[PDB]
Amino acid sequence: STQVRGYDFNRGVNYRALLEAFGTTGFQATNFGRAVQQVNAMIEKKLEPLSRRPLTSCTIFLGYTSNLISSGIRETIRYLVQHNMVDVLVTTAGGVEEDLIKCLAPTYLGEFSLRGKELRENGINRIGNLLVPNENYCKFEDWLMPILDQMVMEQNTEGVKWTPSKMIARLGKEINNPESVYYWAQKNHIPVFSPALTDGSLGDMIFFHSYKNPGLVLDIVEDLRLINTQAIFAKCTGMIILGGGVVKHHIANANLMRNGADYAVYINTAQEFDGSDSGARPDEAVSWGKIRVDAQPVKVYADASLVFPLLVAETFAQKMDAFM
Amino acid sequence: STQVRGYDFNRGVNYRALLEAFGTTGFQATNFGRAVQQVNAMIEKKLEPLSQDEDQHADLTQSRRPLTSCTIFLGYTSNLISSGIRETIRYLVQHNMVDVLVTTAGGVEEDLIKCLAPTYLGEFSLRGKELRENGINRIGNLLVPNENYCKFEDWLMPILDQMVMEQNTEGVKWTPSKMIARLGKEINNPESVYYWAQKNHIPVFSPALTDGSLGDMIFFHSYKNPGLVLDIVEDLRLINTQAIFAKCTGMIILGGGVVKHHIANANLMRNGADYAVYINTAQEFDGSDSGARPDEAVSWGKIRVDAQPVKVYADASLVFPLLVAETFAQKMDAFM
Amino acid sequence: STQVRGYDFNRGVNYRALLEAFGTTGFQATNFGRAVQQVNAMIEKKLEPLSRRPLTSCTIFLGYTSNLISSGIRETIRYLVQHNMVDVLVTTAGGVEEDLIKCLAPTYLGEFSLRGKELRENGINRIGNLLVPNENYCKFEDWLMPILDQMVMEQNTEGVKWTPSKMIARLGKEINNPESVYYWAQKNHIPVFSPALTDGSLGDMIFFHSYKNPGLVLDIVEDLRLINTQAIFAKCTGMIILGGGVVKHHIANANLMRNGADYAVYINTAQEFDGSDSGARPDEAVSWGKIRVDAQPVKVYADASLVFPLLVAETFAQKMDAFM
Amino acid sequence: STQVRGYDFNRGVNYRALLEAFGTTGFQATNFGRAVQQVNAMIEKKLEPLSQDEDQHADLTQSRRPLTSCTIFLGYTSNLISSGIRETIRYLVQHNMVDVLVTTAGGVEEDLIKCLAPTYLGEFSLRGKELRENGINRIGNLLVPNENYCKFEDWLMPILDQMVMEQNTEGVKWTPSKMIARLGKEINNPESVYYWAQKNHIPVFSPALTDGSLGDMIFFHSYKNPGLVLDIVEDLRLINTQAIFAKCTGMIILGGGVVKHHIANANLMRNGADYAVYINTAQEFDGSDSGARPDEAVSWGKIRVDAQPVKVYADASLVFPLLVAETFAQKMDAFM
Ligand SMILES: NC(=O)c1ccc[n+]([C@@H]2O[C@H](COP(=O)([O-])OP(=O)(O)OC[C@H]3O[C@@H](n4cnc5c(N)ncnc54)[C@H](O)[C@@H]3O)[C@@H](O)[C@H]2O)c1
Ligand SMILES: NC(=O)c1ccc[n+]([C@@H]2O[C@H](COP(=O)([O-])OP(=O)(O)OC[C@H]3O[C@@H](n4cnc5c(N)ncnc54)[C@H](O)[C@@H]3O)[C@@H](O)[C@H]2O)c1
Ligand SMILES: NC(=O)c1ccc[n+]([C@@H]2O[C@H](COP(=O)([O-])OP(=O)(O)OC[C@H]3O[C@@H](n4cnc5c(N)ncnc54)[C@H](O)[C@@H]3O)[C@@H](O)[C@H]2O)c1
Ligand SMILES: NC(=O)c1ccc[n+]([C@@H]2O[C@H](COP(=O)([O-])OP(=O)(O)OC[C@H]3O[C@@H](n4cnc5c(N)ncnc54)[C@H](O)[C@@H]3O)[C@@H](O)[C@H]2O)c1
Ligand SMILES: NCCCCCCCNC(N)N
Ligand SMILES: NCCCCCCCNC(N)N
Ligand SMILES: NCCCCCCCNC(N)N
Ligand SMILES: NCCCCCCCNC(N)N
Repeated sequence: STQVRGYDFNRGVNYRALLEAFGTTGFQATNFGRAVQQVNAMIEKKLEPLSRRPLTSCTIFLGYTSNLISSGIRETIRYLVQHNMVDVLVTTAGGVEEDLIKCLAPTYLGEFSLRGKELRENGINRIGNLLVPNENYCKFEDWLMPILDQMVMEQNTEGVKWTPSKMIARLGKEINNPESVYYWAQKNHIPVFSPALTDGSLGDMIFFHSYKNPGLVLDIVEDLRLINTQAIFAKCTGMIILGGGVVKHHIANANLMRNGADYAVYINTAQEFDGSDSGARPDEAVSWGKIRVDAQPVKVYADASLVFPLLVAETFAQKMDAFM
Repeated sequence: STQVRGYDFNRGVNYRALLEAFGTTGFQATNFGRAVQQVNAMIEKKLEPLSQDEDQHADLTQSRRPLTSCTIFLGYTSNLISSGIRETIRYLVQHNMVDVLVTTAGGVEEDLIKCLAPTYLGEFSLRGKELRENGINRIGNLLVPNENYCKFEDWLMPILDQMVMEQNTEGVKWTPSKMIARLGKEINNPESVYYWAQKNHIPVFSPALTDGSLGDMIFFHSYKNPGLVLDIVEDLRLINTQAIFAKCTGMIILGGGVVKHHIANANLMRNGADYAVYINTAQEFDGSDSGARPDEAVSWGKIRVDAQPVKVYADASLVFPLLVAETFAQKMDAFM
Repeated sequence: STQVRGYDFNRGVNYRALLEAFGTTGFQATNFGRAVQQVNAMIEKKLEPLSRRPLTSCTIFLGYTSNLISSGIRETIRYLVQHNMVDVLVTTAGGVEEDLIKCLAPTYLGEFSLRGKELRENGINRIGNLLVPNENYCKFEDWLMPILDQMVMEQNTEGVKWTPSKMIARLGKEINNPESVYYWAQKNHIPVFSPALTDGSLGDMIFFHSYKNPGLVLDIVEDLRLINTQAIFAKCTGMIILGGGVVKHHIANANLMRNGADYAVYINTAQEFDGSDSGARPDEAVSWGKIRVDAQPVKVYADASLVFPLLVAETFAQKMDAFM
Repeated sequence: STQVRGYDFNRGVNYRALLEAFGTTGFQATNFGRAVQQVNAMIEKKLEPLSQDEDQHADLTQSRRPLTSCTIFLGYTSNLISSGIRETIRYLVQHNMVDVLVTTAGGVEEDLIKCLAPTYLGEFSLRGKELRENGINRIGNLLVPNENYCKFEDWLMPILDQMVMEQNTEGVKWTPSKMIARLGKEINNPESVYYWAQKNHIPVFSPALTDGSLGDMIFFHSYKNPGLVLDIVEDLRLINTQAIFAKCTGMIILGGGVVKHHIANANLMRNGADYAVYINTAQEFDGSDSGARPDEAVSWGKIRVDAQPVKVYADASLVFPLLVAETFAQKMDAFM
């Protein structure tokens, strides 16, 4: 029986102690504490001694919505991928393309209230309280077109059967920049799944390109086999899912194929009342077999832009020595 | 300047008057009233004849669906097909009231499965362990027996066999929309959304069609009968061309995610939708595309600067049937 | 085992049938259906044959946040009070004052996005997507001051011991206008509780008045006795609570005094994750004894401006004959 | 123009740098960074000396609390005292870092009760029937035993007897703030927020003080010892005068409801606060005062037009300790 107690600033400011105190603070602070414990359990299982990716004792799936790549959480995710701390990525199309675009031009801070008419008149696109100039996408187009030319050529003459994961690996290799999530993912043989890869600017570009160079095919069937087999052949699995939608369901349903994940942490701002998959508590997933009945899953109800860097500080970044 | 005033029940339960009074009630009631006006504007435009010039341009797609003065995109999250909103959507599709559907994979498969076995009412709080032990799957406060998916497997597997054979011997290049049309034709049931969609030449887009039970089945099927391809590139061309060659467009988007962005992004290709109504429970603060206001879409060119879009912040299970009652259902005579 | 099924518009548009179909539609539509059933159960219990208010077989407490009086839900609430359909009102201070102010000057439709600087420069105050001109409050001041003079005089010479409920009764009598909730409440001997009655424009006015005419006392202790005894001596109780905060807790805690309400319907947009009383599910209230263990309470997760008029249409307005 | 960039953990776990990087991370991380800046602006102003002219005007209240160049109002919902945020608030009050407190009744009583018995961790999903049967009360994912309130009754009843006697024999005119000061003096415990508040002459306002357990006790007490009066009118004068005679004001408001409006409305009386930070989980769509953006308050004159207020959309149990770490705790030396 753990008593409720907050951090006492009469101690001064020890940030480690402050973060530790979340566990006994209550409400979502307590859930954050539980999430730290669950992610540390995944890491410790992964470090136990026992696709071209070599198996470890715990396969960790990391999912995140596209806007988190628009955000500075791009840097957090890149760090985990760079150091081979997770095994599978799932993100929607924006989450792919904006990582690449950020190697060409930056995204800027703005405000949620900025009016669309005036932004559009000035060639600026709004993402929440962020701003992306039109020119960023012009640079993306210039960079991407010759790559898409090569991909079509390789498909039609070298027998390459493109899927989203294979395209994402290629784009990461091409961007050739260590600030990029997907550069690191391909270097470290971490596959990235994104079944609706056409839903975004990369889609726009594929679309425009296809009238100059028809023929590109992106198959989603083989990518389903690939993600599901990552779960089926795992010794243990953990799911860390930031946001909802496709990224959440796709990871959770892959884990249904092994009769459920062993560990699970959700950080999202959705709620159950609307019947949404996004908003479903981890315990809904237990009814399906996506999370094992004996698992102790955790959801933090919060914006991941606040919570994820703190979670990484207290988990993966603490075990940096073991990952090298 | 409009004064705030709610419906006065001293007048009795005059339902039409009650619904009209939402417009002057405030908060989301007022946004509902605005949504009714915006959808009625789409419908009024749709029923306007095409001039010679407009007909020429609108006829530049290869689809055999007859031309109207307003191409209406209807998007909905999968859970809304789990819900009774399935019946609302089916009605609109049955009577050619909308032109393009976008839904995620659950929103395809569960329409088909509901022709085989029903979904039941439950409660949000039911615990997963006991449900799993009794072979019941939870969708919010709804319940789907394991047996529903067994029936789906039995129905679907022979269709998947035919699809692979048609691919390999007849050169069929499958995409999600083509598969959804075929599944609708196969289910052959007037209670099905997708039966009516294919019958009425209304394309359905679902670029992550593998994300659900239909995916499970494709996956298992592929080990006995390998090589089925679902191309998403051709389907991107198809949805975007629906927007590009429209005289006007309206978007009616229930929920967020892929369904919302995919429709809105198609409309960027024509420099923006003329009309838009969002009904969703998302909020902007998290930076989500789901929670972005219509005015964010204006910055991108997905909604015209001159448009007067509306978002209703509510569960669509409450709002959508009311919206349809006051809009499409009022003009049903024109659609027959 | 009830099957999920929505209203079939091939029937045409029968609004009664459409509303009935919410029950089998799922998510919050199903909760709305359950709410209709629970409120009808309250009404039917109230109509069973057995403070100056005569007891009925079910005492119904109606609570609502202040903004719902800013809204057109003012008209919905007024109707119920006018016809003696509920027994006790609880609202916060705005919910009192704006009912009175609306008899003097209207509130207007606006938009949530309107900027504060320009509104303030034009003498307009924003309430969500509503607008209240400064002049409305000038009219309120002119109307209220001579009443406050009388109240002080009655306190100091006729021994009147003012409380929020007594003040609200008096203001209702004074406004003398059948569009007013509180005019009807006092006419029908329905008490109104508002322990923080100073938190709003009526507060501002009491504050300004007190420097011209010092002495007014508003006691909250006697009003606690009054509300709690409404619950203690009831044969049965029902709670209908629109929104959260003081209005929700105050009604629910009164019902703790009788060991719990027999029926309960919440309609609010709050969520549990933040630990808020506003967001607590009805089942939290069961742990306290505020709702009986054998009750079947219902929460609808929605804006009451949408849901409440529909609920009244299917419940109280259907039994209009029995209430006359 | 500031570029979006998150903290790079290749630099190691440098916590100060990690927290500073929230400002360029986007969404609510950026709003957190803005809140840190806004609170530090309040603190910097507070530590600025009062000029002769400013001192004269600021000294026009009867309170004996020493004058500062920025009067800081701290508001919090009751549940935040149920939580460990009680410790965060106590620290600020202990060291005279804020000037006026506003909380609802739970936020008073539970601070006192925590000196008598602890609150425990639980879970949101725990069912009410079984909790009730075991004499346990649920607050979100926290748990309070029945016995805690028995202990509160035993402690409080003799104090209520003294208060009634002082009213009737010494002419004491009780208000919520005066009662809260007395209860703080009586609890006589350095872990208590209200012990420190009364010691440091920080008034606490709670106009619905009867809405909770303290109310329960007053109610039961009144049948044995009738006639206790709690006047809310005098307390309105007292809070509003704190704003009217301030050189500058800042508002730090955790959660919504009475606590938020009461602080903001007091600041309308001086034509608006100079600085404001809201941390709450409410949204604007429902028309709620709780969910109104800071810019709504600008229309009323509760926040100055020239102010740059900030709302962080998050559970304060996560955000507030981080905010304090980066603001008040950094300047602790100046407050001693
Ligand atoms: N930058 C972009 O957002 C962007 C760019 C191009 C394309 N798109 C397209 O939009 C579509 C929908 O985007 P999506 O599926 O990535 O998610 P989304 O933005 O629709 O979010 C889905 C849900 O995830 C949760 N969520 C979102 N942001 C969160 C946060 N910061 N913290 C916690 N929870 C959060 C919310 O509850 C939200 O409703 C995708 O197909 C995507 O490719 C997005
Ligand atoms: N029945 C199912 O929900 C189901 C079944 C199988 C697969 N899936 C898969 O789950 C994935 C995610 O589902 P999704 O993208 O359809 O949406 P989702 O359920 O994740 O919801 C996305 C957002 O839409 C909004 N929303 C959801 N329900 C709403 C309602 N009733 N009213 C208003 N707004 C609402 C919410 O803000 C939510 O965060 C999809 O790829 C889908 O195929 C879902
Ligand atoms: N018009 C006004 O709102 C107004 C005017 C003057 C004073 N005030 C003061 O503001 C203070 C706080 O206001 P409050 O306590 O009345 O409530 P609030 O507006 O703080 O709302 C509390 C909670 O109730 C729920 N809620 C609000 N509106 C809702 C809706 N339309 N549908 C469903 N749920 C809803 C929300 O979850 C919200 O967080 C009060 O003391 C009041 O006197 C308000
Ligand atoms: N422990 C308790 O909660 C408790 C105990 C006894 C009595 N009560 C009574 O309940 C009534 C209502 O409580 P209240 O007015 O203190 O607020 P509340 O709990 O009703 O919350 C009001 C709004 O504040 C916001 N909020 C709540 N918790 C938050 C968090 N952790 N972070 C960010 N925002 C948050 C939410 O939007 C919420 O709707 C009061 O009169 C109080 O005395 C409460
Ligand atoms: N193998 C298919 C799994 C489908 C799970 C769908 C869960 C949807 N849950 C909500 N919409 N709440
Ligand atoms: N043509 C590409 C359009 C991409 C739009 C992405 C908008 C994302 N908005 C958020 N608030 N996430
Ligand atoms: N008789 C006093 C009852 C106090 C109940 C407080 C309940 C608070 N619940 C949350 N904050 N979730
Ligand atoms: N001096 C009286 C101020 C009253 C302000 C009320 C603002 C209510 N705002 C909402 N969004 N409810």
